[PDB]
Amino acid sequence: EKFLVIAGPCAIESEELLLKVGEEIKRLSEKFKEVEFVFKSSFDKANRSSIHSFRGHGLEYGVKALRKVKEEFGLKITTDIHESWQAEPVAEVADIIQIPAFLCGQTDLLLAAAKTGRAVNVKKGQFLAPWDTKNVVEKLKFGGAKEIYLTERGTTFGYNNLVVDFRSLPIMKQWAKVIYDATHSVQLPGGMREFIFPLIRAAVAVGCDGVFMETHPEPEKALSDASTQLPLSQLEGIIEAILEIREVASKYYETI
Amino acid sequence: KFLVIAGPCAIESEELLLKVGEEIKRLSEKFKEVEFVFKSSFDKANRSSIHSFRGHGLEYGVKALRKVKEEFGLKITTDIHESWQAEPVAEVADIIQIPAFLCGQTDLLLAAAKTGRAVNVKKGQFLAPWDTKNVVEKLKFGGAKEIYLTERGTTFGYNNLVVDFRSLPIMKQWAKVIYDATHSVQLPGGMREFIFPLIRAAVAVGCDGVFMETHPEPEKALSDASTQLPLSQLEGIIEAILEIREVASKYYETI
Amino acid sequence: EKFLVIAGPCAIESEELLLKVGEEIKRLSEKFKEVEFVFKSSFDKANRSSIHSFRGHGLEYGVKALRKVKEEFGLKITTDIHESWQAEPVAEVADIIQIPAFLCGQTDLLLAAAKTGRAVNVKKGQFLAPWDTKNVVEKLKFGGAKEIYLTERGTTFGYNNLVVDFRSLPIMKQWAKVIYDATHSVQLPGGMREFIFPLIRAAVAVGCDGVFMETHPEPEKALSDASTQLPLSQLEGIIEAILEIREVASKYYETI
Amino acid sequence: KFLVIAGPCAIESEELLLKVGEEIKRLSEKFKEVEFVFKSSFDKANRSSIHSFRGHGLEYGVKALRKVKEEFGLKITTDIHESWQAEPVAEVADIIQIPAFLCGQTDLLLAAAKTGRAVNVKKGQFLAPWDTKNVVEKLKFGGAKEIYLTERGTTFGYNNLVVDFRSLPIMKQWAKVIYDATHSVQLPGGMREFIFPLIRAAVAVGCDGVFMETHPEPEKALSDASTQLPLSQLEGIIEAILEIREVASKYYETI
Repeated sequence: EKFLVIAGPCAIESEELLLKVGEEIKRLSEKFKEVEFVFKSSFDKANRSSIHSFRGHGLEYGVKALRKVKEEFGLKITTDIHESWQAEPVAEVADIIQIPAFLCGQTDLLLAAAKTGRAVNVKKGQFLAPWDTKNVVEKLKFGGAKEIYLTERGTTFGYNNLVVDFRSLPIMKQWAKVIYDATHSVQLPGGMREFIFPLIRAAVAVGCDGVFMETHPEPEKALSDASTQLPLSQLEGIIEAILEIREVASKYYETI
Repeated sequence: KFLVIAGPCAIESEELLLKVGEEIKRLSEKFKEVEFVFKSSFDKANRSSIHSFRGHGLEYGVKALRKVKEEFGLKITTDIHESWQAEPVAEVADIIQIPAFLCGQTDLLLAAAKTGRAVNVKKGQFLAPWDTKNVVEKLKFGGAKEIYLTERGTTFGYNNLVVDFRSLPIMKQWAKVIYDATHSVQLPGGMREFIFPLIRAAVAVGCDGVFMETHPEPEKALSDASTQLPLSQLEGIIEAILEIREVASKYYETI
Repeated sequence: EKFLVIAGPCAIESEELLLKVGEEIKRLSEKFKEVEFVFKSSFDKANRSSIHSFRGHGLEYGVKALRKVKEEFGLKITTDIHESWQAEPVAEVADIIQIPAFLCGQTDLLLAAAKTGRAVNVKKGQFLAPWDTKNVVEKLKFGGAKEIYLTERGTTFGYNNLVVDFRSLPIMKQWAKVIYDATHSVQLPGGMREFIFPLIRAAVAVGCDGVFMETHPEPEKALSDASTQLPLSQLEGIIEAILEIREVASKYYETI
Repeated sequence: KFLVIAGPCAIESEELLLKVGEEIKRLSEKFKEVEFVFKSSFDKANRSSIHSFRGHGLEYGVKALRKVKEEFGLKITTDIHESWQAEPVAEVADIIQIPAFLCGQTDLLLAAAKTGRAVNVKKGQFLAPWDTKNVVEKLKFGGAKEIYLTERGTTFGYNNLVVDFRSLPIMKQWAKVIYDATHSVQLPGGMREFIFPLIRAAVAVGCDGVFMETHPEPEKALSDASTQLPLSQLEGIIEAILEIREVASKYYETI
């Protein structure tokens, strides 16, 4: 089946940053035809640690910049919502509505995304056991969602640390397509780039339906997640590597 | 003075709220040195199941809480789930409660601070104690003056919460600290037998108040049935914590 | 019932250090008559992180120094063993044989301590659930132990950190007397003295049969656990405080 | 070359050891680029229950392992539990295994290094990856030259272990790394369904070898019955990890 690669700059810093990354993603979608690419960027970072950190340029501006990417590159789009009222306006450009990890249990937000008719990708909360994502999918189906994904992005392990329990991949696969978030899983809440690639190799060896990766032309200059965003020039190499590992491991993927 | 936040988990009906309100009123008259605050949720926004009880709406909820405040002269507190709810709730709530999962949502925090009311934030199960400093700053930026941080357990493996009591003195550096005796023992996705022992530890360590959900018949509760404390047991537990606090307070470390 | 206070310098740095601390403990046992004091110090630190750290002066020397304390002060003694063969020689002076946290599951070491006829205090492993200490007590009883204690000393919480889950006190009380280790519970594996006293207050409010505390004339000069050993001059204050908190909380201790 | 450590959890009888030995021998002839090491414990030193199976003794154990090495020409490895056992075990064991709970016992480590044999240390469930640096130094001080560190899960709440694969590249800085596919999925105080998937992750990430307990009829095993892999499945799993490793090795980060 077609492997999903969700990629893009963490935050919509400007419409220009988006087209730059979008252009590279467009080029890669032309080379890796067996992959379905989806462009990602948040119009708002609603839970920065500090009140003084970069949040974004607002929903209107964000949706508009995202639409320019879809327009100019024919790329599918995904962005995250933070309150119920945002679902409708965001569904106009987003092919996949993303539900933030901390909000993965908010019934209204889930129901709001589901009735738009768009696909829904839920980031698994850092506090959530894999088996408890079952009711999250149930709520979405109840609300009308026909295409659902669950994203593994790490679990709380002591203070300011996250661990990836790969047993979660086959468990969540029982009720939804599973995505591995290579970026947020190595971040230290309140991260280490050196572990992005090895953990991503683990994900595809185990088996998943896609990977999620934040990438930026110059990570050290990003306004959010500068430590874990992948340099844009490395994207191609990472993708080719996971497709190769996926191919050789695939005959061994267990059936749910 | 020492804070005691209590009431039924969910606003199952204003009838229930008045019955519980009556007892809290009685205790408030008996324990004059304690500030009692009546709590109850107009909406359970993240029940595990889509088929579970959520409530009767914000409007019906704000009305029931208004009845309790009017009928008994008790202060009020309830939790909000999206920014637009702050203002209408502020009409009745003396203290606006920020849910544990939403303790990092900047807009929700700012909306609560803007109402001018007091704000009590439930520490996320994913949050380190020292990281609540930033939460408090968001509220200050937003204009809040009376800020509380509530300890309610930390993710410990799957389906389990542990209470790291080191958090009490750590958070006290920037806000008044409340200990949630109800939710700290519940198993996510709890054992009532541990509620009282951990409450004792909380006052022995030192905190500015205690939060406890109580119900006339916990067994019949539409939410947190396993952990809500039977109304009849509330008095003895309050007397016990005041006595322990009276003796232990002599050793509370300076802020 | 009589409350137990196990105290002493972490390691037997010299026979002189022992008599100095022992003298203070003797004085306190005369004031706090409702308390049963037990003198503690290890003749060997068998698991220091570094091969270059202080281990001790050997078993013979250690037992000899401990015996001098019992002799000179009429104090009960406790020290920990690390291999089965040490049980017999150590039982000659030790009233309570301590089993190290990492070895709490070693059947032979438990059996070796049990057949000496002495009391046995097992430190609960950092990896052990409270309910699983039941079989630890079963093994000891099987081996002949009539007086058993289980010591709470923290649980692994992420990396280099320990948390105290006070629910363990009433759980372990179902099958043994429970001791709270005020020292090792705040240490950071591979600690914070500022949390020793507050957590100890929590322990007695919850309810336990005793407390364990490492103390030294000058902590900053100790050869082991210099960060968490309690200054000897503070011992009296801590003890008086926990006895007061214990008294006021006692009527509320639940029955097992 | 790639290391594959395998055999029955406990030495239930030398008969069992020879039956498993025969298959490992066969696989060793089939996978020439793989160094196979036969493992089995002469004593289960920390069974939860006093009434469980421990074994038939060190002497009977060392003898059975000697038979396997003689009869099949396979290298040997078994674990020690107290210092005095190192020397007698070293007679037969090419690699001395240090138990997870005992990875910090200095005397046990030194006794193992002194025998001149290779030493494989199971990383304690309580140990951080970076803290194995000191373990390796103790062994070097003691004169060991061939040192291995085995990843076998980390305490995650109660009765659960999680595998933090970041540990593989971290430990590789000071020793050869082995991944224990059997114990990493067992629930302390496990699910076989996760053994193969995690093994795949281990080779995709990069390690110097894999450790796997296998038994002719896991169901009838006197130890780790829930997690020992049926002998018949061993071949397919080895072929699978060699294939994955062949492709993935191109991306292994430099030490």
